[PDB]
Amino acid sequence: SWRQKCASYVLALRPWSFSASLTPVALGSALAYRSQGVLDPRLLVGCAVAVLAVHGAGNLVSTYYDFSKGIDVDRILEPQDVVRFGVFLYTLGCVCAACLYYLSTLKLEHLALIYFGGLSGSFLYTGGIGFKYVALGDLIILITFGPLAVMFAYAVQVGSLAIFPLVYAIPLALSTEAILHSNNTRDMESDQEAGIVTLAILIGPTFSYVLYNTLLFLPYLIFSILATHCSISLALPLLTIPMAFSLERQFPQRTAKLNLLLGLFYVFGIILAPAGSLPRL
Amino acid sequence: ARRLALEDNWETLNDNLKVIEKADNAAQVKDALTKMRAAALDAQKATPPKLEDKSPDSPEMKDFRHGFDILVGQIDDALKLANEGKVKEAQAAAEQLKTTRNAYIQKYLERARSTLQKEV
Amino acid sequence: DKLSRLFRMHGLFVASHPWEVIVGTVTLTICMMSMNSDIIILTITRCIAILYIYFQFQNLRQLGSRYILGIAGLFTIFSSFVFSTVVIHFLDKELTGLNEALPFFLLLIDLSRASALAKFALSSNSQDEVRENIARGMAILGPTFTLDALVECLVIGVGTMSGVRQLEIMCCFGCMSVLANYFVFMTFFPACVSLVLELSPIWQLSHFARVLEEEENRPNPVTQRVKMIMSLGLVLVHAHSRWIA
Amino acid sequence: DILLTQSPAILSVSPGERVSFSCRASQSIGTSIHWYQQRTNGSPRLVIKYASESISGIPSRFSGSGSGTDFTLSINSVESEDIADYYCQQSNSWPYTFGGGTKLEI
Amino acid sequence: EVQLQQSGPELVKPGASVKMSCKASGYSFTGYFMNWVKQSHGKSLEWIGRINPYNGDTFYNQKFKGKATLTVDKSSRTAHMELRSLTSADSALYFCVRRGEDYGSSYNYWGQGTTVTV
Ligand SMILES: CC(C)CCC[C@@H](C)[C@H]1CC[C@H]2[C@H]3CC=C4C[C@@H](OC(=O)CCC(=O)O)CC[C@]4(C)[C@H]3CC[C@]12C
Ligand SMILES: CC(C)CCC[C@@H](C)[C@H]1CC[C@H]2[C@H]3CC=C4C[C@@H](OC(=O)CCC(=O)O)CC[C@]4(C)[C@H]3CC[C@]12C
Ligand SMILES: CC(C)CCC[C@@H](C)[C@H]1CC[C@H]2[C@H]3CC=C4C[C@@H](OC(=O)CCC(=O)O)CC[C@]4(C)[C@H]3CC[C@]12C
Ligand SMILES: CC(C)CCC[C@@H](C)[C@H]1CC[C@H]2[C@H]3CC=C4C[C@@H](OC(=O)CCC(=O)O)CC[C@]4(C)[C@H]3CC[C@]12C
Ligand SMILES: CC(C)CCC[C@@H](C)[C@H]1CC[C@H]2[C@H]3CC=C4C[C@@H](OC(=O)CCC(=O)O)CC[C@]4(C)[C@H]3CC[C@]12C
Ligand SMILES: CC(C)CCC[C@@H](C)[C@H]1CC[C@H]2[C@H]3CC=C4C[C@@H](OC(=O)CCC(=O)O)CC[C@]4(C)[C@H]3CC[C@]12C
Repeated sequence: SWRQKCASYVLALRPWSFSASLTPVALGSALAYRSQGVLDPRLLVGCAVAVLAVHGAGNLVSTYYDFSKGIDVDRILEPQDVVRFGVFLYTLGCVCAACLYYLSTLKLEHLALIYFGGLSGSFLYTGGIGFKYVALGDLIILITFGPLAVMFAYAVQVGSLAIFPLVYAIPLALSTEAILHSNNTRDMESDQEAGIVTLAILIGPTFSYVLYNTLLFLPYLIFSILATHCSISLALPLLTIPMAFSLERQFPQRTAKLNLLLGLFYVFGIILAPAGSLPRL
Repeated sequence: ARRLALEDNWETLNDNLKVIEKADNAAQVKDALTKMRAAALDAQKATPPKLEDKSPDSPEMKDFRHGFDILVGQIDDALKLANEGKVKEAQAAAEQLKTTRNAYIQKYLERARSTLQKEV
Repeated sequence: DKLSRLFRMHGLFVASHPWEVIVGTVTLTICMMSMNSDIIILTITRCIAILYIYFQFQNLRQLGSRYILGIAGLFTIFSSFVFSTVVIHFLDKELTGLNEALPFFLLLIDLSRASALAKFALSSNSQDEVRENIARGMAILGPTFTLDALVECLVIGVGTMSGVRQLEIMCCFGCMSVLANYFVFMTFFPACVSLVLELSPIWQLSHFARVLEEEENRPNPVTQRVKMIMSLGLVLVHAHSRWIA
Repeated sequence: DILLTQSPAILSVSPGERVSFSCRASQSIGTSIHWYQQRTNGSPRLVIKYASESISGIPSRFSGSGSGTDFTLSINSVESEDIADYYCQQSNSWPYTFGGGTKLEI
Repeated sequence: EVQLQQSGPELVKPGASVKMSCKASGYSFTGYFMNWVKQSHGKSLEWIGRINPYNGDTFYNQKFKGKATLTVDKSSRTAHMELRSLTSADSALYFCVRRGEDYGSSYNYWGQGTTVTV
């Protein structure tokens, strides 16, 4: 039944999935709403599914690397069920993108450029980097997946491309990196004994701690700047600083929850912003 | 800070164990064992992450306190023994401290820290 | 199993007659040029720089054989020559500055797959054996490299229809670089390898190769399927955007 | 190495009568059990996957039950084609460990 | 229709090495694992290990880590096992077993046995 394959479907997710895939889309649509004043639900759902599907396909590209050793769901898995699901997810993504073209007023070339350059660019280098350096390749993915999802959603919504969504989507990329780094630090010794290398293993424990703290606290500086210099109504994400201090004092579920709340308040900040008070908006 | 603090404490404690076992002169023995006692009393105020949901007057907590009392007792014994310059008996007592830490305190603190990591 | 036979045929037929294929292809290149001296300067500069970064980033003489470096150099010369001649002679001379980061990086990248075939070839002992080894190396490395080149050419290709001029030019150079690399790797790289190994037998890399080549060289099965779907999608985008738009 | 145990070693029955085996694990293994049937001079063939779910090509008289640690297979009515050895396998934690095996008798 | 055709009997001497073949046929050979099972005298099954046919990344049971080495031949659709340093306690059947087609199946397709005799 469906519940017996929900375990198969949870294989393509990670603790940083909701944030990295679904927060950008909401931000992008909020920016599109602020810029133009008309939002479309159909395109919003389409962008959400397309970005989530592509991210899932990439997670399965990584999941397949856990068959080298018995790292491994309440069933027997083997390397056909992963391949089939990867193909199905990516095909779903492409069908969604085709639907978005048909519904939206964006040019096919720009849509293809974003969707096959940015979102699906991970597949071009990942695969044949080995099983050891799968975690190191993830940083570059999560740096270049956060902003591109925002802009993809924004462009599809409005009908023309723009540069500023990449600038507005820095905090989300940083907080997502903090989640990934935190989860890497959590599995330091296991990865060390297994032969896997991550950033936390390479830089050491104290540098991983300072890097964690940097990646956690940069968003709040960016929100304070963007508050005091552009629009005061954007200052909501500073309200969750007690949680950030609690996280810093207790050093990934709580980090993931923090990111979720940061993202929510950042979207509520963007929506409530006055008309004309935001750069290029 | 607590995770890294506990791990640094534990690692440096282990390093000091290596020092006392491979020490020659009584002076380094003395200052090392005073550092051990200092690390122990710094680790006393560190609460076990297993015992956060329950009250700080639990039987498991009392076992932990009795354990630590025995640790400081053994260290103090090693101090008063090594003050004159008895090294072999100090190393023997230190090894017995290694047995009892591995019996109780290591078994506690290792699985203790793991829960904190799970939380973050 | 179907494609491997065809690539094995190609590898064998190229490696069997090295000189005739290499002179024929060089003739074809210079014919394409002449029919329609800065080429040498750009070839040399580009070659030295690319070969030097590869020479550095890869650990010098880690295996204990310089033939690999010689073969890598002879690959780089031809790749850079074939790229440079088109850039200088045909496209635009004045527009070749500061946006040669992509072609510069793609060749660094494509050098590994050229070195692989050299490692396949060097483990031989006899002349018929080295020809067979080149054939098997080609049969193994052909399909994957073809797919990689195709998808890269189509992605960077769709980059050339954006509207932003700088992107159009950079992407155009990217596509030319990929096609030059693939053309050189297929046509007259194995001829060069075969000829170098024929005209010169102290090549001892048998056991490591014959245990690890058919295991360590294997890509990720998910990536390959996604690349095939990307390829198909981009072919539809290109067809529509160029003919129906 | 989860130790799986089984409780008649040899089990005598009569045609028509209901039979019941038991595969008592050494750990909570969920619904991860598989009951194989091996006749004289052959390869084992699957009967009940995951302690409940039936298999296509098996007669309907074969049914399983139970969860957690204690499992059970049952045959409604035995014939001359149900005289074999039955092994329970767990697929929960590597390495997979088969049971001792229960033989039947007329 | 999947069928796993396995090699015939093997009468051998002590201390030697032995190679077995299980020619897989009727499906995409490179998709599923190729497990191996030992049935000793007394009829008590034991799990040896697996091998991913695409890469070749094996994964053994700890007991059989030293004296069982699984190899694969993608060209001819054949999975191999090499037993080394044989003793009196290696006279046993060896099955090559594979999981079902759909997700959530258990090990349906078994071989036929290679009756090794030390
Ligand atoms: C992201 C990648 C895969 C690029 C997308 C591929 C497109 C080139 C394809 C996908 C859907 C196609 C079709 C979208 C809808 C139709 C309507 C059709 O005419 C109709 O009015 C019938 C529609 C209906 O009412 O059912 C003519 C072709 C056309 C324009 C097609 C044009 C080409 C399209 C856009
Ligand atoms: C992106 C595309 C265009 C590249 C994919 C095609 C080539 C890399 C390969 C695949 C099979 C090849 C072979 C197809 C058949 C011919 C003829 C064939 O016959 C001969 O020339 C000699 C006689 C003999 O074969 O014995 C030998 C191989 C050859 C040259 C090859 C030509 C190049 C081909 C088409
Ligand atoms: C180039 C123009 C002028 C002539 C048109 C010919 C093409 C329509 C055909 C000829 C041979 C074809 C194939 C050449 C080799 C293959 C490999 C094939 O399978 C793989 O990539 C195997 C991957 C793996 O084993 O992991 C995918 C399609 C592809 C790229 C095909 C692409 C389309 C090609 C170039
Ligand atoms: C189907 C197989 C053989 C894969 C390869 C297809 C590509 C060779 C094609 C698809 C669309 C092509 C074009 C994309 C845009 C560029 C830049 C554009 O501007 C120039 O280069 C002008 C100067 C010149 O004449 O070369 C003209 C076409 C060109 C060269 C083409 C480059 C090669 C592309 C990517
Ligand atoms: C292989 C990697 C390490 C280096 C390759 C990166 C480039 C392929 C990409 C990254 C971001 C890109 C863009 C950076 C910002 C500019 C300015 C931007 O704004 C304009 O100049 C407006 C022009 C106009 O529309 O009139 C247009 C895109 C452009 C040229 C792009 C050029 C190509 C860039 C550098
Ligand atoms: C950039 C794209 C189009 C990449 C696709 C790869 C092809 C450009 C390659 C694959 C097979 C190659 C070769 C096919 C066979 C020959 C052998 C050789 O023919 C002879 O002169 C031999 C004469 C004889 O022996 O009788 C000259 C090069 C040529 C045409 C090669 C030309 C380039 C080819 C077509």
